[PDB]
Amino acid sequence: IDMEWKFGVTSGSSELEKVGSIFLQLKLVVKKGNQTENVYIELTLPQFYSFLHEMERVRTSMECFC
Amino acid sequence: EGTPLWRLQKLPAELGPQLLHKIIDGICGRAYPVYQDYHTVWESEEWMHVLEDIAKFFKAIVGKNLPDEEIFQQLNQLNSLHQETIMKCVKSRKDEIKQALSREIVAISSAQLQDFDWQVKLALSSDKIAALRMPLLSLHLDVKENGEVKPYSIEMSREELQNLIQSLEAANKVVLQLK
Amino acid sequence: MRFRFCGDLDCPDWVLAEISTLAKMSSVKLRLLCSQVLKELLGQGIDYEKILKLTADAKFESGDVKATVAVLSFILSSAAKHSVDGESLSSELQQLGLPKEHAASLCRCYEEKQSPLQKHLRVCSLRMNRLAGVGWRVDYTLSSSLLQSVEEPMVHLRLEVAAAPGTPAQPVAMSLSADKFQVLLAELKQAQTLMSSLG
Amino acid sequence: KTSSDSISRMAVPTCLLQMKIQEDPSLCGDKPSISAVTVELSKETLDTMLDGLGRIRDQLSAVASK
Amino acid sequence: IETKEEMGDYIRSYSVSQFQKTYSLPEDDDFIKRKEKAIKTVVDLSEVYKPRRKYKRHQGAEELLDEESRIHATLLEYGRRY
Amino acid sequence: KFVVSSLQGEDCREAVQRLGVSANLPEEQLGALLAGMHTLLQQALRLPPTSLKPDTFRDQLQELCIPQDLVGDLASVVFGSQRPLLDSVAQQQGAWLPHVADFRWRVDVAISTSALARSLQPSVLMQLKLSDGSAYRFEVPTAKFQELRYSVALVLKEMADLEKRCERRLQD
Amino acid sequence: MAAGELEGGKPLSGLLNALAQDTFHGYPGITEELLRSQLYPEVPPEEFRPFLAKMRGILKSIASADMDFNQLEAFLTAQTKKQGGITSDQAAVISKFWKSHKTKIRESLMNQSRWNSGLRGLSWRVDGKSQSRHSAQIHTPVAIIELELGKYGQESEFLCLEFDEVKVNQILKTLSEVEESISTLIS
Amino acid sequence: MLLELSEEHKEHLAFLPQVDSAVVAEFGRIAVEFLRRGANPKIYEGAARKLNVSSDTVQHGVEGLTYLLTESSKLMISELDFQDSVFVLGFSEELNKLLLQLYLDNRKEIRTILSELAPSLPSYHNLEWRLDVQLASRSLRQQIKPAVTIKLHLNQNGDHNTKVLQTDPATLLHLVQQLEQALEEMKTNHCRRVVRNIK
Amino acid sequence: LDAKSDVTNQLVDFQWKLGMAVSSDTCRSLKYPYVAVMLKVADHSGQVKTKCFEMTIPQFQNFYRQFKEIAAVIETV
Amino acid sequence: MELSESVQKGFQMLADPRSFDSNAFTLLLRAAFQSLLDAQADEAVLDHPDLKHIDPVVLKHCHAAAATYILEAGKHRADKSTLSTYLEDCKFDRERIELFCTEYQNNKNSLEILLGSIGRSLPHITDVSWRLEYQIKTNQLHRMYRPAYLVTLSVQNTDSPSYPEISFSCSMEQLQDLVGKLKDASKSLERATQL
Amino acid sequence: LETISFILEQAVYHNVKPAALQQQLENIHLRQDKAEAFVNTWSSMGQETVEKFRQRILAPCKLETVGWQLNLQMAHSAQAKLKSPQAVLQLGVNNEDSKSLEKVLVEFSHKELFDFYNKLETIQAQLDSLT
Amino acid sequence: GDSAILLRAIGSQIRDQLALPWVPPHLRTPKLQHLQGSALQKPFHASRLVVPELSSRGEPREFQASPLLLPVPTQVPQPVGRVASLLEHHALQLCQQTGRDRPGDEDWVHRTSRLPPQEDTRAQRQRLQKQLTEHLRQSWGLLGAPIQARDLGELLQAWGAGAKTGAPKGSRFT
Repeated sequence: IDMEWKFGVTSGSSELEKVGSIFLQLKLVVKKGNQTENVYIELTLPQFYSFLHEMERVRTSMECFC
Repeated sequence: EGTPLWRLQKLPAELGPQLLHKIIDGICGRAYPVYQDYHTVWESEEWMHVLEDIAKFFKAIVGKNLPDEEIFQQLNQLNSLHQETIMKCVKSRKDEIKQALSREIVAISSAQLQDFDWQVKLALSSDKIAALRMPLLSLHLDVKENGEVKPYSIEMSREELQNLIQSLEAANKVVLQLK
Repeated sequence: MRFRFCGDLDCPDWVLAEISTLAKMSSVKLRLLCSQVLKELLGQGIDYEKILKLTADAKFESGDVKATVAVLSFILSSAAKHSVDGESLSSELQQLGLPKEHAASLCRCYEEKQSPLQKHLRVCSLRMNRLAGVGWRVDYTLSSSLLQSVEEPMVHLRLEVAAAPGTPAQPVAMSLSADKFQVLLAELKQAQTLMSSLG
Repeated sequence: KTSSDSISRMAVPTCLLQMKIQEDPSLCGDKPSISAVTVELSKETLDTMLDGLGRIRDQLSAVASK
Repeated sequence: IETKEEMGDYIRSYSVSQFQKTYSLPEDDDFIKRKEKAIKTVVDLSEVYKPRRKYKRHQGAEELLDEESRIHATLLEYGRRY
Repeated sequence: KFVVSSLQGEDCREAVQRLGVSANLPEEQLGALLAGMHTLLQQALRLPPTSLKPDTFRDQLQELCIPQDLVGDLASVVFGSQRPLLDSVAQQQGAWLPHVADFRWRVDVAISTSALARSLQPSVLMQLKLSDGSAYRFEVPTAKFQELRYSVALVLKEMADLEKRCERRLQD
Repeated sequence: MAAGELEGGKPLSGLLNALAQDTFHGYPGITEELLRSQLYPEVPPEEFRPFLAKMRGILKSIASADMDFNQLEAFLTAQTKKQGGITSDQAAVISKFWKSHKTKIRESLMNQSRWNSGLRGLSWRVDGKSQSRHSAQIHTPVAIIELELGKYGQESEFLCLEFDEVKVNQILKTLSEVEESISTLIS
Repeated sequence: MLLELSEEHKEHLAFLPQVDSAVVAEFGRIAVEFLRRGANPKIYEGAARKLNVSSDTVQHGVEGLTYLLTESSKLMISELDFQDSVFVLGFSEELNKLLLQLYLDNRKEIRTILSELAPSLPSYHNLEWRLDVQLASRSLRQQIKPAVTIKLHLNQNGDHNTKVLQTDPATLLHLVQQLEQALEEMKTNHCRRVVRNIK
Repeated sequence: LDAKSDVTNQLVDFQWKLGMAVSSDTCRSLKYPYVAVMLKVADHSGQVKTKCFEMTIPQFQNFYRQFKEIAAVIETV
Repeated sequence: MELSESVQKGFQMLADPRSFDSNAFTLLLRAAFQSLLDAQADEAVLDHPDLKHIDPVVLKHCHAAAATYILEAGKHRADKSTLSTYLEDCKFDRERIELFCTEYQNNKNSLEILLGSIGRSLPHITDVSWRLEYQIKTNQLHRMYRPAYLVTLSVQNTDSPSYPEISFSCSMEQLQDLVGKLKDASKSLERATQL
Repeated sequence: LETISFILEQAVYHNVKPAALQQQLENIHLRQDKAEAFVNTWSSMGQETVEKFRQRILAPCKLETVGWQLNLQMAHSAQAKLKSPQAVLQLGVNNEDSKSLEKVLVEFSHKELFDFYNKLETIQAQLDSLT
Repeated sequence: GDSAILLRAIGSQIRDQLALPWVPPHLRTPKLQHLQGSALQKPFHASRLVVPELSSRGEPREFQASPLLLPVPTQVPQPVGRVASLLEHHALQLCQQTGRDRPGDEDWVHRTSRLPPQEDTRAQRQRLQKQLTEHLRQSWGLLGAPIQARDLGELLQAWGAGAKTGAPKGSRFT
């Protein structure tokens, strides 16, 4: 039904003083039957790029018949 | 690939009855045969397959109550000796398999009763009064629901116990004539 | 030395302190205040407006009225705990400093309602569960995939348990074979036979 | 979706995205708690997903070139 | 009797606790509902006057290794009057 | 020795049973003896050696119904090299609520969001584990973090105040 | 006193319908019990409850087998030929009312007799697969069925399943065997 | 220790000095109302309608006065310290006296309100005990196994929680013996010194 | 561990029973037929659940007709 | 104390000297006792060549009957007179009856302990711990100075082999009320003992 | 109302100047009264909306309240004659997923609290690189 | 007697149990573990059991006399299982006995005099089974049915599938 995302940069952590690890967060509002559920995920840069390419492929394959 | 018992040929004629009867005992509720007794003759991943095949074949044969010949003909391509062992095993303890099958029919429900225990006590005194003398029956239940065993407890006095016995006897008056 | 209405033990300190507060009232108003608190114990209900109005004459504040009601309930329940009678309780209260008039006035109502109070205390004593009701259904199976022909019965049972007063009841459900049902009935009858010889 | 109970026939594209999730063992107890999910999408939701992700990608590229 | 006003009020509190165990004077019945609004009001008002770090320590005060001085310095960032 | 080994939490039932079997001792007497020794030692170890001198110790232990040769063992166990261990484990009995086991964090810098092209809002992610086995993970914005830090500093200051007052207000 | 029984009928039928709602239909929220007492002031000072017990007894008595109305009149007369018994016209009136709520009563009894999850609707779908991430060409079809299951008085659960040709055929065969077993057991 | 007020908070107290004490008393009553019956900004609309006075600054003044009262009762500081603190606000001596009196008359109620902000921990509410002896079971028919049943009630953040337990006479004796030691330390020299030198 | 064929569930076995309810506490002549079903199903984890429910004759014949229609539709294309 | 027909037939057969001698009877009785008692038993209970002359069917039927009789007697706490009378009604002699009574007496205590170890119970407490504190302040309250008591119960559930601990916080008045309640329970126990 | 809310969401997403609104909304056949009502309101409380969104959170758990209590422990079952301070912290974690609030009860000594304070100071030093 | 003697026995037991003081569980002999705890309490469970029968009708007797059929008490590993299963087996046997030959009262033994084996009872339960099977025979046509709609099923086979997709298609992201 609905989706949200947040794109940001890490600037530190408990065991590393300095790091610039990029990340992406997603929330998926999936209709689990009559109720509703939210699925929270985190992706890295290569995983996000592969996901985008796979979605492009799915869009290409989803408009073949009509 | 023929009858599901085709995997049984590897086992010699001597060690057949033990495996078969211990499998039937496992079906009825006792333990099942262990790997370290026939490991040389089969591999575990296929030992499970042959175990399940034997169990399900026996259950189907007993449930559908086949005649002698049709059971005989399905075992034509087995060992020259295993056939009579199988048929004698069916002839001996068919009733136990039928009882287990009938018990499993009651498994078609939300929950089933496994076993129970009751304890009787005499309540002497409490903070409210010191002349109580109240007999109390404690009933413990172990009811299996979904895939887990859930314990329950009920505390009853004489009146509740009498009413429960009355209702259960009313039900038993129907159960006894339904047979 | 000691007193009996406290179970053959020395009388507590708070009751001793607050009985004097009880003693600074009128006996007739006590005959209604003790009646109200006794009815509250009996389960009829309590009208705090009634007691506040009744003791409004003496301008007793929150602490004093609170202690008075607490003492009334505590002492009455303790006296009924050991089936103590009015004649002994009046003397014991006199030993506690309460004037004879107040002891007579209170025992006028205490002595004439002990039976309902004691039976209610017996009913409302400690307990963990109670079987509110029971329901059953009988099934007769005819055919199944596992077994072509069965022709045997089944019993369904439901038990409703009240874990506390003013609480929702959590039902219990189960499915039984005929054999388990019969053995359960026989064992219940045995327990009843053992459990009916204690009276 | 060729047919359904409430309609004898059609021919409509549909998507079934399945994913794998690994959660920290600490946050779930003593279990590894690796779950799989499935979401059934349509054309409009996929289009919105792709537009948003392409917008994010364009933002990233602009930042890179800036 | 003077020390009673400080710590000798035990018996009255004991009796009040005994009474309140099974009883609820009507004034206190709706007080339980009034409590939540009282706490919401006090937390919100404290939010209004929350002590906020609008002030800073001059950079370079990192030499201290103590459990008494650096905590004192830390509170200076919030400008709170002590 | 068995009673002492029990005070550190070790299970030593079987050795006690073997001793009872060997010495032909009814359980009713062995249990009473064990309970007496355990209670006596527990009450003895509550106090520090400064509040319980050996003199008063054996004077209270006064011979009536008492052997003379056992008080030496009692003193040796109480005042021996095992006392530090007993105090250390005894100190561990003074705990009610869980203690912090670990603390890990991660600070992010939100650049973009679905509801905002450029957010640019620093944020902190916090994870906490407790000795009870509980694990907690949550976000914590900046203002709330400042509130938490100020509260911690204030608690440190007040704890220092109490530490100072303890010596000054109880050595008069 | 002889109030209502031989005089007012409206309170009596109102009480019967209120009891039907309270004990069979599972709507005990607001009933006429609390309104008739202060709107009809004919409450007997002493004997007021026990006649409600006979109300309940007659209500449960007919609820056993639901016989033909020809045989209900005989039992109604036999039970009600005594003091305070119902009239012939009132006997006909109540006999009619059973027809007015017979099927609803039976359904509520069966509904208030369930012990396991019940089927509350079937919704299915049949699709044709095209391709996947790695596979580039597929045509094998599938079927999707979702089951509405739920025990009475509880939130419904949903179950989803997948199928192909062989499993659908097997399930059809099993259901056909079920039908055959149903057919052969009548005689 | 002393209310050395903040400058920004003081700026919100500038409305009252330009206001007569007649409405300052009403504002204090409004602060008490906000604590007890809760806050309703609609009262700002009512005040504007009945006085043609801006709602924003009235809200600022009432919240500032309430905050002053809360942090003044939160410490129980003496009256002289309060008089010293408010001497910096440039307030009339009559208004200062009114503020000090209003603060004085509503300290205990406020401190009763504030005590519900501390962390909520499980707390004892009531305890019930029943005595029973086991006589029979499904495996043994004649038995004697006495036990003590206990129902312990605890309150956590405003809810009622119940626990069902069991024990034997020796364990009950040990419990009483230990808990008696628990409340025997408060009568000792160490506890007395700690509780006396602090206050 | 990634396969497209299994997405949500796949039932591994199908068992049923036929019986009728004879009597009840609130009714001594209940006497209506019913048919029950037991499904044990496997998810992606490889486990096996057990879901059981009860039906009536009209519901069962509706079930059978719907599965028949599904078979026809899937066969045609 | 009721018994079934099959057990009656088994005990009828047990009396015949042709079927069993004294040695065979003693061995069967001891084998039944071992099967009932030992937790590491096997088919070896009947692998004693002295018994290898009678049909196993009767052997095992009588074995089951004897085990059932011992179980019933233990459950009903039967004594010498009841066993002797029933065995006499079974057409026994003064030798077999004496040996049966002696075998019952030899390991009666273990059988009494075994049947008393079946069943569940409510959680059983074992000990307590307490911490004494002196509350000072909270975030929104700055001067209280009130002692408070921390309590911790050690209980073990027969349902789950673990030692969960229950914790609650008490004040002095609550602690006094709790101690009074426990003392009342103790006095009730003493009253029961005196009677 | 949904269309107006969507327009406002777009405007705050792009953080547009009111001139952009005045120019663009009128292009889609909207009468001038609507455009003026939009632009005046956008000028009124626009930056408040973006600041509000800037503090928005996506994770299902947030820290909402902080409370603490200070106690002095003096004796217990296995020891006596103590003068040890202790501290308790309560954390208000809002489980936005369940629309409910839980609470975490933690306990500290002086050394543990000092270590916690040092960790928080390190986190603060991390946040100070973004000036 | 019992109403007082039972109280005296209870009092004696309580006194004896009070005599023993409390000891830490780590130093608890099994007797005290029984007294001052419940750590060694097992539950009640019954397992299905098979017993030899004094019926020599043939083939099954070969199994009954073989080592394959273990002795009845030793068919389960744990002794508690043994005792529980044996007790339930005896109780069920006696219950089946109650519905069989039983020297009962002046009226309950009346039917036992001339009762054929489960044959004379069949006449008056055949009536109940008649109602059961006639209720089953109904609803197979009473409502909903007939369901004969052999029009939606097989016609689809004749027509088949007419259209199909072409070549792989794609476009540029918007």
